[PDB]
Amino acid sequence: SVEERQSFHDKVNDVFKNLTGEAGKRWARPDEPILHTLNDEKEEPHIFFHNTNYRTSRKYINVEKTKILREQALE
Amino acid sequence: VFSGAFNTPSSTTAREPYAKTKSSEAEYGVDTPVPASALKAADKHDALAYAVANAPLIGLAGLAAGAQEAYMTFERLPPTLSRQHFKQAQLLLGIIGKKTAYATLLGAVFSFTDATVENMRGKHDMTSGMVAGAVTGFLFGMGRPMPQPVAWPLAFAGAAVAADFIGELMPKYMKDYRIYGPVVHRENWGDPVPPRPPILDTGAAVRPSDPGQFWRGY
Amino acid sequence: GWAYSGEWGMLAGFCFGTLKNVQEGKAWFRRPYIHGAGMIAGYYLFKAAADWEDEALKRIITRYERKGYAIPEDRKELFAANQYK
Amino acid sequence: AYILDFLSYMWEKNNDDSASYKEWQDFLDVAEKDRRRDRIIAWRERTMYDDYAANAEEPIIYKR
Amino acid sequence: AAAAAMIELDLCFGLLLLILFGLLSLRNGHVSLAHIRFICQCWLVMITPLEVQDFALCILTVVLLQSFHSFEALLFLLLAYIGQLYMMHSCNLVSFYVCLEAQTLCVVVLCGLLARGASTSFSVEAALKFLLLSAMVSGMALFWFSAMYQRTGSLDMVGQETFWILLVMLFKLGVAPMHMWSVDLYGSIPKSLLLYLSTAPKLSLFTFWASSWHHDFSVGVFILFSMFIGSIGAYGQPALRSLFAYSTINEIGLLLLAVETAGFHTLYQHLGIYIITQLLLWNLTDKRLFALCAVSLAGLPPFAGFFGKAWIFWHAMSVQAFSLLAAALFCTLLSLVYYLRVIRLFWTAPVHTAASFTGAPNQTTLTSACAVALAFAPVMLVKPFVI
Amino acid sequence: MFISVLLILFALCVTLIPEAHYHMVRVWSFVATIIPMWVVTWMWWNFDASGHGLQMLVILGRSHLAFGIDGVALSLMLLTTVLFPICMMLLRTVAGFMTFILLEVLVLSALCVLDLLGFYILFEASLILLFLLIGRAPYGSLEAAYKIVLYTMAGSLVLLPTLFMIYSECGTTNVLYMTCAYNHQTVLGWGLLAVLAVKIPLMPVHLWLPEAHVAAPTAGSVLLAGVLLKLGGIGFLRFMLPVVPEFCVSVFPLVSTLCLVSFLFSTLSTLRQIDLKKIVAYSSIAHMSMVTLAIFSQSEFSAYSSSFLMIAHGLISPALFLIVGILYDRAHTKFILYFSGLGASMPIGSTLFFLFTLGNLAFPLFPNFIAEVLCMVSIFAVHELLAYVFCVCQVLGAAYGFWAFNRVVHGLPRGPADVTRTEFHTVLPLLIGAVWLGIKPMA
Amino acid sequence: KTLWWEPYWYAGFGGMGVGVYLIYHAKPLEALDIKYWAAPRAAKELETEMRMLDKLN
Ligand SMILES: CCCCCCCCCCCCCCCCCC(=O)O[C@@H](COC(=O)CCCCCCCCCCCCCCC)COP(=O)(O)OCC[N+](C)(C)C
Repeated sequence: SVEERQSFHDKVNDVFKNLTGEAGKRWARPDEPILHTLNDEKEEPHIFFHNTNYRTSRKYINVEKTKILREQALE
Repeated sequence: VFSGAFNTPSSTTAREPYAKTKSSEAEYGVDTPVPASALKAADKHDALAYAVANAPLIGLAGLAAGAQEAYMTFERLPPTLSRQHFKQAQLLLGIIGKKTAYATLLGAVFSFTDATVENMRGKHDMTSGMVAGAVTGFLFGMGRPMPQPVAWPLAFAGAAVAADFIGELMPKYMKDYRIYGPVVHRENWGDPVPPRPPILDTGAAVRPSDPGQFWRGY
Repeated sequence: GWAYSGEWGMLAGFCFGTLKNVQEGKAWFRRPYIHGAGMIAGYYLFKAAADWEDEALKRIITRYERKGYAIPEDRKELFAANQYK
Repeated sequence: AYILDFLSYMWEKNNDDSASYKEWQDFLDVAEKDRRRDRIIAWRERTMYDDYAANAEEPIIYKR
Repeated sequence: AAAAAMIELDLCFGLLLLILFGLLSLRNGHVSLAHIRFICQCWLVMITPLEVQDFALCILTVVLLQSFHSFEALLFLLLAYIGQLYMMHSCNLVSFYVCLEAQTLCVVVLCGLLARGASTSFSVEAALKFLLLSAMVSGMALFWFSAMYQRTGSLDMVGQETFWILLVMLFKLGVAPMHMWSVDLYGSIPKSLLLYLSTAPKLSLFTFWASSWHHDFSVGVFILFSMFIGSIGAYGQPALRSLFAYSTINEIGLLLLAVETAGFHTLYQHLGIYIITQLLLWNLTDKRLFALCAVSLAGLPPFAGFFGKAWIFWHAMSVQAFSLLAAALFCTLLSLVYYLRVIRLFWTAPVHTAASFTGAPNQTTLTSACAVALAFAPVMLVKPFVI
Repeated sequence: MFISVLLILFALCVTLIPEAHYHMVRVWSFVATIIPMWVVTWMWWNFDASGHGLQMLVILGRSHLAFGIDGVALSLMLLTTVLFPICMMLLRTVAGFMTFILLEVLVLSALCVLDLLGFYILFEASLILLFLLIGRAPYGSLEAAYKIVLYTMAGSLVLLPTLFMIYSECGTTNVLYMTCAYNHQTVLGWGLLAVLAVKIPLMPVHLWLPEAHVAAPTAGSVLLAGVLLKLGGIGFLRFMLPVVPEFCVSVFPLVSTLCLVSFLFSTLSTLRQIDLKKIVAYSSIAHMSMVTLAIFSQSEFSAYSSSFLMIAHGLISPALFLIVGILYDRAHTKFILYFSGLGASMPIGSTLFFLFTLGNLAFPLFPNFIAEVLCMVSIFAVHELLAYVFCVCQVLGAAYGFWAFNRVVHGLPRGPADVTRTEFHTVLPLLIGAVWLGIKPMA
Repeated sequence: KTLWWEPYWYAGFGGMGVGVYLIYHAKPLEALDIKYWAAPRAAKELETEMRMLDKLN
């Protein structure tokens, strides 16, 4: 319903407001994505930017995996 | 947000269609009624009655242009010609009547060709307007040197295409457009619900295409 | 209203004095008392405009709530505020 | 080559990742407040001032 | 009890004292009347109520009086201001008719009085044509008011007869195709009355429209006529007075687009920016600032004319008035060409500004330099300000 | 932000210097563009490449005008801050200095804005400056100035109601919330295509460029070619692709055929040109068509390759304009029939002309080679034939490039003497940038 | 005689060139390029994926 979507949006806004992280961790290189059952993840902007950062991380890691394996295969 | 690897909004889509957004506590439109002449003029099932309903308006444009040209010709008349009142009346009425009849002819040809192609193809789309424009512009462009028998069908077809895109297709595409209340398909963002659509005292050329766009009146 | 409206008004007064000199064929620094009076008037004019910003927001929220549009308390602070943004 | 190592240390000392996150959150909050205010304002009715039915709730005193 | 009407008694007493003071000053052979002008400005402030539009008109007329020098011209402008102020408070067609007719008579007499040199007969000719064209529009207003009064039995402004009253109002704004009286006036009448005619009556009539007018019709064909005719006419006319007359017709077409789609906030913002530009335009002595008027009347982005056009475009797109908006955008693209002609004429040219010899050295540099700071108003215009 | 206010106020103090101090006026206006180059280099130092996509954010309340840095904006800002002091070395009057200073303020603020209405306000506020720069009275052309201003105004006027349509639809023009709301993408997509297909020269709305880029002075040509065309590309990458992606998929056959015919027909037209500046001016249309198709492919690393081609073009084509400007300044013509044997009379200038000719034809050890290879990787991944069209037509670019070089450089030696120290140092930063970005661009 | 632009040209473009050199050669590697952030994280994932692929065979 609309009320449940609104309460979920309020919870997400409260969580991302009071968020912090230290000790060698970059925010916007998150360890895990945020799992959701939302129709169109862009309904919640904080979740959309978080999963965008996670997806960027995975694309660059897969490029690096390709380079390591190419060096091994050349050897 | 912005990376050189990809564009995340190009692959982040809804998996299901959405429900209709509630925009106000009252969901009935308020508007002034359309006159019956324009209601009858919209009907295309009788091609002849469509042309009869629409052509006098297009003849009004030729009447206005002919009255302009007739006054501008009358002002330049020397006194030896202007005092002959029967000859003056037949000259000026000839100019006005030729312009009015030519405009009415072009309008009737356009409306009849439009409704004929409409009824022949069994569906309403932009092809009937393009064909009617090509026919009317070829009627206007006949007998003239040659950029013109191609240029005038193109101009009348372009007028038909602009008419469809601006007056019909874009209002149909934006029927669910809301400027007030909750953002459509983003009701979780929490924008408040007003008791009614906004009351606007607009002119008769600006009327709500959907009952929820605004309430028109005073 | 806007926090930096008085400084904007002072820059407006300086440009006013410079233009009044340039129109009459004088160099930009001539008659600095004209610059000072222009700066004072620009400061108070743009502070009055910034006050009208808050006044207009207050009028909009008051009229909208009297008509029946109930605004939640998380959004009423966007309007009923002398915000010095 | 020690200058390069010390400049690397200077970069790491000056960068503050939590301050970057707070900058991002404040940007989003300011933009969201602007959007919310503008969306509420856009319920903008318009009739003449003498329309006593569209302006039935205003406290208006007339001298006539 | 008449205690609620002291401002009216004050108006009448002030006029009675001002005529006698002007008579006593002229019996001394005073060739200047700055004291009379200051008393006129004080009287203007003392009779104006505490509304935004009333004080906008009051401050505008106080600024305008610095370009007028004779006693009779000051009296005619005060009695035109009475009509301009009280038309904003008119709730009938009786007071509407009287205020409009007082304004027309004052304008006609001022056009006759202030002309000088070889342009005297041209100004008198254009004033006569304006009076004759105004008489028949006044007759149309009276005739259809009599029709409405007979049909309804009251003074309510409802029904089919309001269409002709609307046409009367469109005549008073110089809306094409009833525009040629203003085109005739721009070519001959001096610059101070042209400055007066482009600012104050438009404000007065649009405030009456905002305050007490409803009609069940449209003004869209007059929007199309005004925008296309004004743009093409200003593109085609080499005289600068005709250029500015046709560009004024284009601007009143944009203001009518703002009226037609409701949303009077964009109307008021664009009208205020236009009035400040007019105050700059007709008091220019340095011709380099003529280019600032050009870039701010073409709607170029950082200056205030862009903002005044762009809220009109925004509200038109909000209520989906697509065809009138497309015509407005085409005419905006056309208007840039002749505003660039203005910039070519007066910016890419050597600078010459003659000094004063008989005193009064460049006497309106204060107002023109103050109005050029419409490059600093855009910071306040972007906010929700005019609503 | 405080730094930007200080840089603007320092730059605007050129007007207050009395004109009789010539040396001071020259030094002040040159330093006023040197300082932003240092500041943008420092911004590159401050950037965290493993951090967020948007860094160094600032938003100015409820006035729109919000700013942020990503990679494309940062590379383009670095290129603009390189190009503006070279323009300062090619001007001689305070009017020119002030026009280019105002242009630098507007370009730098437009490159990193995050608001669509802010982008509209900041970009086409430069229109009247471009009109006065191109239609200057004794040696410009008013026809060219009218063409560029009217085409840009036409596109911007198509965009403006659609901008306001999405603003009424969601409540903001901020790109971070415009990308997360539901909007009518066909209308706004057509408005954005209308502006950015005029800014990038895409046929049929491309006829302003051959007139304007030739009628401009050498500094104006350097700015217009190297900078102002790329505002359409950054418009695509920053505003249109994130906010209307459904439109960006559905318009792909139309944008694709526009890019293909622009590339082919503009390359065919370049062969029949007889003016050296018109030869250099046409060649930019085909490169921008390759940029636009690589942006619209969205396939492998499309933003990266397209930005790299924008940088490679912005380095190579201003240098060709500089060499043509030297020839025009010291021979008073731009006509090919008046030039022959320039190798014997200007050996250094002809060597620079040959190197930048090879760079413009995307030969290796120039950044254009890497750029065109990666752009064709991005195009190939959608379909092989869309890459084949650009691959097989490489003889047509080399034909005009080598024909122009061989006609003006070899033969009977006639023409001006070799370059001065000042002309060599106008050319030199572009050459160093090309050698670096074509040999070791990344680490 | 030194031309008027020469000290300022050499200071500006030389300080840009030295600054670009120091960006490439003195920034931390993770701060210079994200491929240095992901190169060690890809290697451990590849270590725990090679033996998965060994067991699948
Ligand atoms: C879309 C990505 C941006 C790439 C654009 C192409 C740049 C052209 C040249 C390629 C150089 C590659 C440099 C790689 C290392 C430098 C730092 C870096 O990582 O790049 C920055 C930006 O790089 C730049 O700004 C490069 C500047 C290039 C401009 C050079 C031209 C100007 C010089 C002119 C000549 C000067 C000579 C003067 C000497 C006399 C960020 O890009 P990404 O790594 O994709 O960002 C990561 C994304 N995320 C945060 C979301 C995880």
